[PDB]
Parts: sequence; structure tokens; C-alpha cells
Amino acid sequence: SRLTGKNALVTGSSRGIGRATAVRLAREGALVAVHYASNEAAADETVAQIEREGGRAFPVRAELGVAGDVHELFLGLEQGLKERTGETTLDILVNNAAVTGVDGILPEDVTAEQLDRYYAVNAKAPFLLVQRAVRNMPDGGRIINISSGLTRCAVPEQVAYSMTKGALEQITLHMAKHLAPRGITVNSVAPGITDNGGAVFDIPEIVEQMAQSSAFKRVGEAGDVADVVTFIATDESRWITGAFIDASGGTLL
Amino acid sequence: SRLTGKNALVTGSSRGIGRATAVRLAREGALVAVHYASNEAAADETVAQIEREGGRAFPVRAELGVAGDVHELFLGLEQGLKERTGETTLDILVNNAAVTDGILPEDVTAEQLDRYYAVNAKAPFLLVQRAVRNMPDGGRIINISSGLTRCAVPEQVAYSMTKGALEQITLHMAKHLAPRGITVNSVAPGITDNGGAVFDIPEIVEQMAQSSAFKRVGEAGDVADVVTFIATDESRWITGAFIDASGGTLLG
Ligand SMILES: NC(=O)C1=CN([C@@H]2O[C@H](COP(=O)(O)OP(=O)(O)OC[C@H]3O[C@@H](n4cnc5c(N)ncnc54)[C@H](OP(=O)(O)O)[C@@H]3O)[C@@H](O)[C@H]2O)C=CC1
Ligand SMILES: NC(=O)C1=CN([C@@H]2O[C@H](COP(=O)(O)OP(=O)(O)OC[C@H]3O[C@@H](n4cnc5c(N)ncnc54)[C@H](OP(=O)(O)O)[C@@H]3O)[C@@H](O)[C@H]2O)C=CC1
Repeated sequence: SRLTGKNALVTGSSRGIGRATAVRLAREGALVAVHYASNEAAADETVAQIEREGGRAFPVRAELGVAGDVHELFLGLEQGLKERTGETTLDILVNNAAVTGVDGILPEDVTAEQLDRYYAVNAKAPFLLVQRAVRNMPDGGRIINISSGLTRCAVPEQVAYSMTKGALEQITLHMAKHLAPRGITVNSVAPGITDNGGAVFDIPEIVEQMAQSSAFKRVGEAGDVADVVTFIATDESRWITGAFIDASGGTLL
Repeated sequence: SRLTGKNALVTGSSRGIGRATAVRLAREGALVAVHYASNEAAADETVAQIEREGGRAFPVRAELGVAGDVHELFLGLEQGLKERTGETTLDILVNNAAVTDGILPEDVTAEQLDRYYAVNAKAPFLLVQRAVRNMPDGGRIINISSGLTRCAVPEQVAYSMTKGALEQITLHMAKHLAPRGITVNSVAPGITDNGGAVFDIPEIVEQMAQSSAFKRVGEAGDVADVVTFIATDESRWITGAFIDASGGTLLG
């Protein structure tokens, strides 16, 4: 129970790594805001798991990458926090939500609209969420940006996505220095291929190809990544800031 | 109690980061071999702290960087593990011991280059090579590096060469040992209070503190807490990595 009395926001925690992260932060005692865009049933399933495991959570709906996104997220976040604690304190922000697609887009096919959508959700929104979140964050808080090993591993069909993770990691570098005087750490956690419950992970043949990317010759589980995020959210990571934390199962060898 | 039933060796755990590491691994339930070169009294103090906190440890003497060093260390390690467990299983190796105001490049001698590398690079490699004989699937190898591998400091060139070599053990042995589920990682401190007399001088401590983004020197426990997490099951998806435990020293 390393996060008793702490409040956390995990963006995009209806599903996948974000769900696994929300679940683990709540097991440590955090009150978790389970954010999503449209899959309300999946968000409610994250919250239901947390409640059945004895923790506390609530859903927050906000489409990122559109005007008023940060506002809408913080309206729901602060209402839920205040109703449950009397305060709006935000100890932990995990920038996990993303436009993230198995399909990819080869470079010849990328559209300007796709560049904008990826940017808006995966780079711009995290930046503006950090800027808003720090207002509510006490000295000693945690900002965790979920990147990708593809910032270090060339994959043409993910160029547009990867640009935005490269921008995200700059948030980590420069905001770690900016926020160090407040004792707020800022770190990147970089997954490799991770089973998020998508259909592709039900096709054993493709799963076996994907598994070869890891030195362990298996795809990651959501909990493999979420366990690392959870550690970073704790007090014992205090001397880690501005870092790139490889949570890829040895993909970046 | 994340390390119940596990056996750990922390090299150079009589003092400094290694002592803080041994203490924290033992709090999690590991049986800790507290290794040292010559300061038996300091080793016995680490062991006494672990026992008073309700854990298990024993001391092991071996000078590294001399003929017969790995053999001497493993003779003591395996005797102590067998007496206490009936087994010689080694779950966790932390390569922490090192030769560590530097030496200006012009003044570095061949003999100094040899001593730094014997202790700080060669011995860690040979200790990994021997340790895996004893290590179950799912084990942990943790190499203590330095942020100086990423931050130029001329008077640390000789030291830093050996940490650069140590980090290659991380990279290539992580790939080698991955089929066994053994992870291999580097943890890189910044300036860290190891109880040396320079940390008793508030004026020098204040100058050293400016290297961290937090404007304090590291405590041994700041680093040891990271090492301890890497030793646990929850780090299983981290291998071959450079883990910055420097308090933001590489931000500049
Ligand atoms: N192999 C992998 O799974 C890898 C994942 N990552 C990264 O890990 C993170 C999590 O990935 P993963 O679990 O696979 O993601 P999923 O695609 O499984 O889930 C995405 C989550 O983000 C939310 N989301 C998506 N778009 C928006 C938006 N515009 N506004 C608000 N919320 C949105 C979703 O909400 P809703 O449910 O409402 O749609 C959902 O909660 C991402 O940053 C991803 O880039 C990195 C490397 C590999
Ligand atoms: N600022 C710092 O403190 C920094 C430390 N590091 C690294 O962290 C690690 C721990 O450093 P720190 O705690 O400062 O170290 P200390 O110098 O405080 O302690 C050194 C430890 O290593 C042992 N040791 C030294 N040489 C030998 C040898 N030849 N054979 C066997 N054991 C030996 C010592 O044994 P005995 O007690 O018997 O002498 C002691 O236990 C090292 O790898 C160091 O390079 C990295 C960056 C900065």
C-alpha cells in the first residue's frame, strides 16, 4: 500500500496498458481517475475491477485532441476528486492515452490529417495536460509519459506515430528539469509490443512473429508494463527523473 | 517481503551504496552475502544491522582484481549459503564494489588503468560468468555504473572507461541470458553520500549538490531503492537497460 492517500489520473485507462496501470495504482491505495474517450463500458469495467479488488476509482470522459479537451477532463477529475476526498490534489499523472494502431501507415500513404490527429492526441494533449496538472500537484508528485520503443527502433509503417512519441519524450526531458525544484519527477516508460486485448493478439501466428521482437521471445502483457509504471509512481523512484525507462522485454538490444 | 526465499550477493556491501542495498534486499526477505575487501568491521556492521532488522546475512571477504578473486569469493559465498539453506542457489548478483577527485588525463598511468579495469570491469564480467552457474531462471544481475558514462569530466576518464566497459556487460549479457529469464541492467548513480569524509564538509557538499537537478547530493538509499526494485519480480520486463538513478544529473 505504497500510494495510500494519493490521487492518480491514468489517461486512456478503459483498456490495455492504461487499465492494467489503473488497476495496479489502485491496489497500492491510490484513488484513480479512469479516463477514456468513448468506450464507456470498458471504462466502467476498469472501475468495476478496482472496486471489487477493494480500491477506489471513477470514470472521466474526455476526447483528447479537440478544443476544450483538457478543460473537460479536469472538470470531471476535480468533481470526482472533491466528492471523494474534499480536495482536488493530483499526485500522479500518467499520460497513457494515444492514437495507437496495429495497422500502421506506410510513409507514402500518410495524410496531413493523420499527422495532425497523432500530434494532437499523442504530443500536444500530454503537454497541455502536464501544464494543467501541475497546478494541482504537490511537491513530490509524479508525471509518467508512456512512450514506445519505436523511438529507438526503425519501423517505417509507424513513422507518423513515432514522430509523436519523439515529441512526447522531449516533454520528459525538458519538464523534468523545469519541475525538479518542486520535487516532481517526470519520466518516460517505453513499452514494446504489448497485448492490449486487440484482435491481433487472438491470431497465434501473428503473435509468434511479434514475439520475436523481444529478447524473451514473448509479447508483453499489459501488466509487465504497468508494473514498471507503478514503481515509478512510488516514493522509491524519487531519484529517477528525466529518464527513458525501457519496459520492452529486451526489444531495444 | 518481495524477496522471501532468495539469496543475494552484493559486492562491496560493507559500506556506502552497497551497504544500503544489502540492507534493503534483506528487508525484503533475501539472505544477503555482504562482500568486502578488507574492512571486516564495516561488513560485520552491515550484517548486524540486517540481523537487528529481522533479516539474514553473512560476510564474505575477497579482494577483487587479483588472481583467485572469484574463487575466493565463491568459496565463502557457497559455504555460507549451504550452511544456511542447504543449497548454493544465487538469485541476485549486484556488481557494486569498485575503485571510485579523479586523475587528470596527463597523470593517468598504465598501472592505474590496469587497477581500475581489474576491479571495475574485468571482475564484474568474471563474477557474472561464475554466478550464472548457481542462478535459477528468473534471476537478476545488476551492474552499478555511473552517470559519468554520459557526462564529460576529464579527471574521470580512467574511471569512466571502466564503467563504459561495465555497461557493455549489461547490453550483451542481457541478450545472452534472456532465454533463462535472467535480467541484466545497469543502475547509474550520480554523486552519492557514501559516508566518506568529504560528505562531512558542508561547503564541498553544497558544490557537489549543484550537479543534481534537485540540488542535493544523493543518499545511498536513493540509489539502493532503485537497485532493490530491479531485484524484484516486477522489473521482469526491464533488461539490457540503463537506469538513471542520478537525481537528474544528466539534465545539466
Ligand atoms: N504494443 C502496445 O500495446 C504498445 C503501446 N504503447 C503505448 O502504450 C499506451 C497504451 O497503449 P495500449 O494499451 O495499446 O492502447 P489501447 O489502444 O489499447 O487503448 C487506448 C486508450 O487510449 C484512449 N484514447 C485513444 N484515443 C483517445 C483520444 N483521442 N482521447 C482520449 N482517449 C483516447 C482509449 O479510450 P477508449 O477506450 O475510449 O477508446 C483507451 O483508453 C499508448 O501510449 C501507446 O502508444 C507503446 C508501445 C507499444
Ligand atoms: N558518488 C558515488 O558514491 C558514486 C558511486 N558510484 C558507484 O557506486 C558503487 C558503490 O560506490 P560507493 O558506495 O561510493 O563505494 P565505497 O567506496 O563507499 O565502497 C566501496 C565498497 O567496495 C569494496 N571494494 C572496493 N574495492 C574493492 C576491491 N578491490 N575488491 C573488493 N571489494 C572492493 C569496499 O570494500 P571495503 O569496505 O573492504 O574497502 C566497499 O564495500 C561503485 O560501483 C561506484 O563506482 C557511481 C557514481 C557515483
